[PDB]
Amino acid sequence: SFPKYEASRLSSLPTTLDPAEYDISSETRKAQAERLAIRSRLKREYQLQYYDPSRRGVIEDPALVRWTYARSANIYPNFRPNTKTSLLGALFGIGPLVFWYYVFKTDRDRKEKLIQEGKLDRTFNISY
Amino acid sequence: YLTHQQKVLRLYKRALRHLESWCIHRDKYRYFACLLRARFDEHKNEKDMVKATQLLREAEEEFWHGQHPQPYIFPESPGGTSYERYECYKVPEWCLDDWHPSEKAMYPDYFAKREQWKKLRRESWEREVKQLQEETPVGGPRTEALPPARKQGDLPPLWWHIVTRPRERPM
Amino acid sequence: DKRFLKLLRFYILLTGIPVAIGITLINVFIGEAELAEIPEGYVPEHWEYFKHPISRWIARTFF
Amino acid sequence: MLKYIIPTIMLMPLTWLSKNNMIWVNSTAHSLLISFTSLLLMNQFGDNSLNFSLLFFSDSLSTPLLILTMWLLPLMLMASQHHLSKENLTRKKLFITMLISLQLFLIMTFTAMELILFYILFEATLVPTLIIITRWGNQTERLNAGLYFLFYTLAGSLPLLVALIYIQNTVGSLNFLMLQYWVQPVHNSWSNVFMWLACMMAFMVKMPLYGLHLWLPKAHVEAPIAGSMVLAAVLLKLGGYGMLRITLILNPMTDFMAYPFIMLSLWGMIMTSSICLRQTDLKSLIAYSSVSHMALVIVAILIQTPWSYMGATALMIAHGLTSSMLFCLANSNYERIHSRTMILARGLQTLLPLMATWWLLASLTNLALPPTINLIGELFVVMSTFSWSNITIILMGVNMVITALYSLYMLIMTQRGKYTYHINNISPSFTRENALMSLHILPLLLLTLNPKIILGPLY
Amino acid sequence: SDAPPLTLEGIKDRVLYVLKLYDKIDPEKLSVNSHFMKDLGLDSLDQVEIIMAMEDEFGFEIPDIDAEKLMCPQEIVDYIADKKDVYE
Amino acid sequence: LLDLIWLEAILPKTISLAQMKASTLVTNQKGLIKLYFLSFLITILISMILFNFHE
Amino acid sequence: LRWQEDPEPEDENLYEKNPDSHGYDKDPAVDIWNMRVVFFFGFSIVLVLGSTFVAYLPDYRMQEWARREAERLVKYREAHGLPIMESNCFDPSKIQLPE
Amino acid sequence: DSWDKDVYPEPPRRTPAPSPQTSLPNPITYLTKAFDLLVDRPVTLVREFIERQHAKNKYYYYHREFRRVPDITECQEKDVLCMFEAEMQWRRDYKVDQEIVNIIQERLKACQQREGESHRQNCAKELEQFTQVVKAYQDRYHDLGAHYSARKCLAKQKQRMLAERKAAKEAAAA
Amino acid sequence: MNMFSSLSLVTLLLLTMPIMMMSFNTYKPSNYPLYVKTAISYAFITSMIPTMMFIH
Ligand SMILES: [Zn+2]
Repeated sequence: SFPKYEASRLSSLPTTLDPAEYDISSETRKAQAERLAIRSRLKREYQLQYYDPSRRGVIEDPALVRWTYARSANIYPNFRPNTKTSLLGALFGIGPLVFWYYVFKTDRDRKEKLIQEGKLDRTFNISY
Repeated sequence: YLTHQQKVLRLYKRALRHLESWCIHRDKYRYFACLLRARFDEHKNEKDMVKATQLLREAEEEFWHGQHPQPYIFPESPGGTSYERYECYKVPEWCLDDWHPSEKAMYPDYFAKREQWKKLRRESWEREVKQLQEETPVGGPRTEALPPARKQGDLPPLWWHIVTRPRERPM
Repeated sequence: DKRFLKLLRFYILLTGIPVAIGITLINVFIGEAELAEIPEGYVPEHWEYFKHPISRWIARTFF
Repeated sequence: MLKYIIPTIMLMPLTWLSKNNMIWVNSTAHSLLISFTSLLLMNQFGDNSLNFSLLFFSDSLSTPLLILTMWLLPLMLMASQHHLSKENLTRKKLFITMLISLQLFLIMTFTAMELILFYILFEATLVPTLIIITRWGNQTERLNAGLYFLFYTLAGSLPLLVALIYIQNTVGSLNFLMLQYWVQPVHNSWSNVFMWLACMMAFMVKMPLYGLHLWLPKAHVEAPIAGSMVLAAVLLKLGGYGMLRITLILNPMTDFMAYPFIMLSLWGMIMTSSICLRQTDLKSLIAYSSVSHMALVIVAILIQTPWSYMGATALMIAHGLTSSMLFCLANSNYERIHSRTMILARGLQTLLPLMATWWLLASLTNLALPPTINLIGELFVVMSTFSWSNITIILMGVNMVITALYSLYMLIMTQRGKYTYHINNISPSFTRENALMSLHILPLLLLTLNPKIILGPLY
Repeated sequence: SDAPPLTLEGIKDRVLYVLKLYDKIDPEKLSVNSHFMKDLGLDSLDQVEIIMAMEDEFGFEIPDIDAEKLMCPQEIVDYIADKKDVYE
Repeated sequence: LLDLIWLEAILPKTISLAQMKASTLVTNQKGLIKLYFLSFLITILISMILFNFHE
Repeated sequence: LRWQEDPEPEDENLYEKNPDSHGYDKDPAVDIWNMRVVFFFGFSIVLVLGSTFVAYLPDYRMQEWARREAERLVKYREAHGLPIMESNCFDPSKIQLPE
Repeated sequence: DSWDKDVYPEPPRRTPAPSPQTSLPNPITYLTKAFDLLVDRPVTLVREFIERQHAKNKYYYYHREFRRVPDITECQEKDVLCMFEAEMQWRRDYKVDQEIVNIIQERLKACQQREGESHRQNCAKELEQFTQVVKAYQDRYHDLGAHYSARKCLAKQKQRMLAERKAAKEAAAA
Repeated sequence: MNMFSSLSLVTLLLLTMPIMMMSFNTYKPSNYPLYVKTAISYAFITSMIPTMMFIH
């Protein structure tokens, strides 16, 4: 009758078809009410500076600073040379270089061999 | 979150809006608009909450299967053809502080009255901060709803950026 | 922004117009040179192998 | 070259002996006269180069680099006036002295006829550059950036010193004119393999080459505005100038030693261009775009074709004015919002109308919109690399697609959209900033009318 | 955009004009403050249809967060005035 | 993976790390005269037994 | 506190004290003279006159000469029936092959 | 008049005469007259005024000539003075030959446009002269590299002469 | 040809005239939309003269 919805990483599950929404218990209520507390608490701190009439500048957001830091300066100190990184670091770093080498080496060797034999057409080739 | 009442009303508005897209014509929409309303009446006053949530759960799946692939959307609503079209003309009020004095000479009445609003905001700021510190619990706000002005001569807390916002057709 | 564009326009034309007027006059009342065979026994200077007057002046004075 | 060396030196007495409130005016006014007189180097001849004396000579390759080098000193002094406003008087004059010294070592490097003289000056540029990055940077990472910029250059430079001295003992001279007539074919042996690496690794660390480029995202990002301009505009082109000169005495070994470096450069364009699509810092995005552009220069130089050498020279000049322009534009935002994150200030076209026109023009030249000299240089390389191998068109083509993506992603993210509500200190653009950008784009667009003066000796 | 500007009186007239055309509302007792639930014997489902007729009247959607919070024609008039910059 | 991890870990970091380790060994010295001079004796013997510097 | 340090100095707005500021300096007298040197030498001298000088370079790298010379040779070559261009750049009467 | 015809040949023109077969006036005929009076004539008056000024202050410029010097084949190894002049002469001849390939290419491009749809057969002579000059240019200047010089060009010529000389031995083998 | 060549280029140069006048501001605003329309309108008639010569 109604085919089941099968989500994906590029098509999220609709909220109206999400079973977790209908099963409303006390524990979720406190959780959902607790999340609104942090969100409401954060809003007031931002609003007491946004509406300040003597403030002229940029309201520094620690959430934004943590995002940039986690993306640039926090990578290496939290990296370990394990099997997953060593293999990924090899076929993404050295793999393509080796693949392209033989693709150009094979093509240039073939072209060079023809030119020596004189059977490669270069009749009007005077620009290189 | 949304109670069981809200989750049913919202499903009701969506169904008619998507039903309207399929029918197109006004007379044919009214026909199925009434039949759709009837299905929501025969279960209007169900007593068992479990059955009530069962009906809602089994109605959403029917709605998803029958939704129009390309529903009608208002021009200025999210996803519409005119959404955010005029955000490029909405300039904030603080940009006028940096106008050259020569430019302000062309609008003396406007900038003679703009200064009054600035003075009003500056004088009423300190009270607004007090009105929130005393009226807020020990830990912190548990909701985003602000309190009104509880006294005469005091403006509601946090009014500047909700009152002086750019017009929906700035130019 | 308007003020800057006025200054950019003013200073470019401050010396741009004389150059345009000056170049126009040189091409009308002096003109280019005529290609001719070198007279026998005459050694041209290094700035006589160029057509336009300004090119000749550049070679003679600086180069 | 004494008519340019000596006036540059006199900029030091001028700065120190001037009034306290006129150091920026006297330095900027006289640095523009030295630039004006630098056009006399354009007296080039089709057959022979200019050979002033036993020490200094100028040809069609070094001439455009000299003109660009002497044109940045005024621009660097304009860009540094603001962030050094509340600075001690003496330290401002020491800052100007470092820039003047850097120019002096640069106009003697591009004209040094003897290679060892080129090496001493090629290395002398580290000192003032290191001091500028480390003393007048703004972040904590400026100290760690100087060490990378110092030891990457020295790691490959010292092997070059040994190789040059070996050549003089064998050949008998390092004068570049002599090496045009006494050069001999390089016999293929394990000994000559390492002389090729030593003679070329110093210059490929400064381009930079992909893999050895880790020093650039630090130095360019962490330097002051003046440091970034010269770092990306004239100092990345020492590697290009050196290779164009040292490759004379490395034939025919370059025909098979160039493979590992061509693959790194060809595949490095795509890696570095892709990195730009996911950069949170605006100044880091511009730095990674230099690595991608300088990889085409490396490929053009190593394949040794007349078209590639013409293309490489144009690309170096074009990238000098475009990268410098982008650094200035990003700094203009930095001096207002005091941050480098690209997503902090958005929708700046509704607040700074005329500053969004410079962003558009800078981006269009970056993505090689014809007939800008960026496209002329990048086009000549693709034509030559096609004859080298038809398959390189795939890699060059994909890099063009990605280049337009991040060039416009930078434009859309910062200029278009909705402005950040809480940022209310975005004041109108100053005449200094508007003139600073206008002295970048206008020369860059005027050279399209007469491109032959930036096309190098092979023209 | 060349369209006539709205007015508080104009908005009020059109808001009531639609209600006068709703069968379950008797025009005799229809007033600018007639509560839909407590003064006209209407349920929420009918109140949803009222909003669906106001937005199709002025051609702009009212979010369900605010649609289910207006319980009087005067409130609807105020809501449109706020969202269209109507002041006099 | 490449620009921030491996390209750093195959040249700058590993070379830098080795020099730090080599510095601790050379400098971590107890300061005792008895043990410095005992090292001179080992150098003199090795110079004669292994490397034959005395001929 | 961990030490005695000055508070962060709020960024000074150059337009508050001088709405006619060009952005070069705080002193109105110095600021105006800084804009004139940059705009005069930068634009009125280096660019406008530099472009004119470059436009009239004396036959940069003898490209107009080469075209003019090639016209003379082609006229001579076809008039006397000789090949327009030879495939040997050097006269073989002065070359000695290895064996 | 402004260019020698021999180097830049131009076949004689053949303009068909008008043969009207209609009563309606030809708009082009009126525009041709209206253009001559309003555009061509006022332009000529200005040009005559300017050309009169030139004749008052006439002066000449000459075409530089380079006398021949010994080529690279006559220079002792590692003799910079003799190699230098031999090298400069080679570079001047390289430029001249580049312009020759341009002159012949311009002929072939002018012929194709001039001959319209019959270019396939009427430009045979222009094409052949282009196929020969290109072959000559390719032999003496192709594959030298970015660092081309007289020594490498000579090295290329001698290698080819060896192949040509070796072709005779295996050609006159019967 | 004296006319076919001239009128063929004037069509292209005419379209560039409003661009040049809007850089050095040797014009007046509030009429620019009507200025661009006229240039296109006049560029259409000038381009038919070459076209008629082709049809003939
Ligand atoms: Zn700042």
